[PDB]
Amino acid sequence: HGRIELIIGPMFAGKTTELMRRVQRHKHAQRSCYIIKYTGLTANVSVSNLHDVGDEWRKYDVIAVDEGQFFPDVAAFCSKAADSGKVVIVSALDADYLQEPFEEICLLVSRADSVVKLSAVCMECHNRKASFTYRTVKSDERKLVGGSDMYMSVCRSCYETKRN
Amino acid sequence: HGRIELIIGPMFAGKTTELMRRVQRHKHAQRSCYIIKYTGLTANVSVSNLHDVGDEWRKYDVIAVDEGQFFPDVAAFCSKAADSGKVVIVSALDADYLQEPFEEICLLVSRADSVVKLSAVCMECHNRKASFTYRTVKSDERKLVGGSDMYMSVCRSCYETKRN
Amino acid sequence: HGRIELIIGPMFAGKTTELMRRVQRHKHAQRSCYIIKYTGDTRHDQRALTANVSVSNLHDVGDEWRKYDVIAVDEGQFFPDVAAFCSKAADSGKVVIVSALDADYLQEPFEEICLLVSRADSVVKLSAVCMECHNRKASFTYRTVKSDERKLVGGSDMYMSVCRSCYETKRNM
Amino acid sequence: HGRIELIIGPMFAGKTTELMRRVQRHKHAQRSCYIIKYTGDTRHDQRALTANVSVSNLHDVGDEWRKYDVIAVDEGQFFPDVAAFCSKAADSGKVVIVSALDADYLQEPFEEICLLVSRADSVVKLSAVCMECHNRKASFTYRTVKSDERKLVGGSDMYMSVCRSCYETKRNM
Ligand SMILES: Cc1cn([C@H]2C[C@H](O)[C@@H](CO)O2)c(=O)[nH]c1=O
Ligand SMILES: Cc1cn([C@H]2C[C@H](O)[C@@H](CO)O2)c(=O)[nH]c1=O
Ligand SMILES: Cc1cn([C@H]2C[C@H](O)[C@@H](CO)O2)c(=O)[nH]c1=O
Ligand SMILES: Cc1cn([C@H]2C[C@H](O)[C@@H](CO)O2)c(=O)[nH]c1=O
Ligand SMILES: [Zn+2]
Ligand SMILES: [Zn+2]
Ligand SMILES: [Zn+2]
Ligand SMILES: [Zn+2]
Repeated sequence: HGRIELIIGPMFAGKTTELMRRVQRHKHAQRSCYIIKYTGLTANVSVSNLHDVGDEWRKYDVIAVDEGQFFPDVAAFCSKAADSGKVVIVSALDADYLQEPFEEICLLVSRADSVVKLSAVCMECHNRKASFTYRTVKSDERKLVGGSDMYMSVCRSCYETKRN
Repeated sequence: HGRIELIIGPMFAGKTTELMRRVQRHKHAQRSCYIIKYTGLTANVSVSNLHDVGDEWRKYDVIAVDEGQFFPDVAAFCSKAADSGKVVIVSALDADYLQEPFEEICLLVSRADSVVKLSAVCMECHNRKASFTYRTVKSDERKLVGGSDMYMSVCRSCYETKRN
Repeated sequence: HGRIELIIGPMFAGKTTELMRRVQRHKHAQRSCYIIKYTGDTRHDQRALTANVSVSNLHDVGDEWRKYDVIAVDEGQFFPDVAAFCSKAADSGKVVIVSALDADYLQEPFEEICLLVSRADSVVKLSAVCMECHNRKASFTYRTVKSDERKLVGGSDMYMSVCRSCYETKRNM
Repeated sequence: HGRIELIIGPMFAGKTTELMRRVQRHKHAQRSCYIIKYTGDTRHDQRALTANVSVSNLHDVGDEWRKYDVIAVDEGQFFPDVAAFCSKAADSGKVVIVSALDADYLQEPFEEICLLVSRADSVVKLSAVCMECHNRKASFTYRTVKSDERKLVGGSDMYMSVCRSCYETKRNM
């Protein structure tokens, strides 16, 4: 019946591209896919609690959740949908800019049938796989929406070096 | 220094999306990428022999070749470029519609640092991973350019069943 | 230089075998490899093919780990300080390879292995085959004896790996 | 129902260990597993943990394979009829798992394993660690003794796995 697939890794690793790659595969076989985006055959939605999707997700074979770390109830949602027979596919950061985990994505790891962690390329040294996201601006808000001028994906030693 | 990464699998598996996912990762780290398409920071090209790229590829860190099975000299090209220090990334069909291999992509398998085979979803039964491409029109031309109205990706047993 | 590779999944998924596969690769290239096992864990021991030690926490290895290129930690969920140990060692240039359960018998995470996920360069989650229905990939471990101790050391005499629906079916009974 | 899983890569990459990891998973779910080895291949034998046989070609197994859920073929490149055997068995509903070299010591493909790639549901290529430089992933096998026999049975006494540039450097010498 149902399942949970989780795609994790730092920023700039292509997690969302991989999520969509997987959604597209299902669409070619005539499966209905519902894509849930965050904001503070097919159907799309931008939302801020998974509670706000209501029961719309039940009309679909495949449910995809992007930026899963922004949703506070994501693990319970995914479990409920997978228990109802859906293929659920989630892309999320596993770690925040302090290399500390998103507790809800932890729960997903433990509930997932598959977990892939993608890597990026180090934006500091340009020579190594990157597994970490470095926040290049001062802020102690955990959630801070932004791109390459506020964050960069780095290798282990560039992360240490830049922590000075 | 250099390497060869190969992405194989049947049609509708998202091989090209995965190739581009990888190219994008490199671009975020300021690496130059040259993309070579078939037709009968960045640069694109449509060509029919890899001979026709000349030595343009030497100006790039990363070389990507799409639809590799259409190029008759692809293995030697990839080896030459990887021996010169390039990251080479190739997407190709491993098997033709008769489940017979493309001999040049065989050579690549043996020369590659990494080989991933993606799956599609079965377009006949809609219930299983698909690893094969079934040609739905009569033709005994090996090369026959087309989409879902001429081909479908199928699972092992749907391929047998449809072979009647 | 250094890195953390994590292998997770339920019981019966071959996590230790994958660990030892990776160690052997390094050994062919003449790299020094140290395997750290948990002293309480009782289960051919492939882990006797290089330098190794049995401890109850990682503090008791002392600084012996510094003498190696590669450090492998088996049954990582048993060690209370595993994340920090791994990070210290990977910061000193070691290739650190850890096998661990990500989830306990209640599908609740081991918090220390959660930290490792976030610190790891590589994370693979292996599957088992459902030992109840025999027809599906299994991602969960089901405890088949009555005990509410979170830690309870054992094998197929006390646990089985199951698919998502077999885990539900068996919990309701 | 049936499938073909292929594990390729150079020597010292742990292909047989991965094969036996997969067999063990199936065994925990009580599935019948048969391991077919090559009679000429001399190299703890994990492959003695289920039903097994040593043959020179696959024809000599006869129909014994039909009694199993899972068939594993080790050193597939030695068998002249391996592709057809695998396809026959996978068409009868078996999970067939093959480990093999994809490339010989000259980086030239084993044609029969090429056919398997095209017939396989899953293909993984494992790497080794470069046994010359000790600093890079290795995807090639280098023969360290003089012999132009394509088939020459041996281990680290006759071969080493190497990265792309170490293979060039050593060929020029
Ligand atoms: C690493 C990190 C990223 N982000 C954001 C930046 C982007 O908008 C988004 C990454 O997709 O999440 C945070 O909010 N906090 C963090 O700690
Ligand atoms: C399976 C198969 C696909 N193709 C084509 C169809 C598409 O144009 C392309 C797949 O990208 O290759 C062939 O030319 N021959 C074949 O046997
Ligand atoms: C799933 C699970 C296993 N175990 C034990 C059984 C084994 O000895 C070890 C896993 O190999 O962990 C626990 O102690 N708690 C649990 O929740
Ligand atoms: C690379 C290579 C290995 N071998 C042998 C050595 C081993 O006995 C077996 C690989 O495990 O294959 C060959 O016979 N020819 C070759 O080209
Ligand atoms: Zn770096
Ligand atoms: Zn089908
Ligand atoms: Zn089950
Ligand atoms: Zn080397």
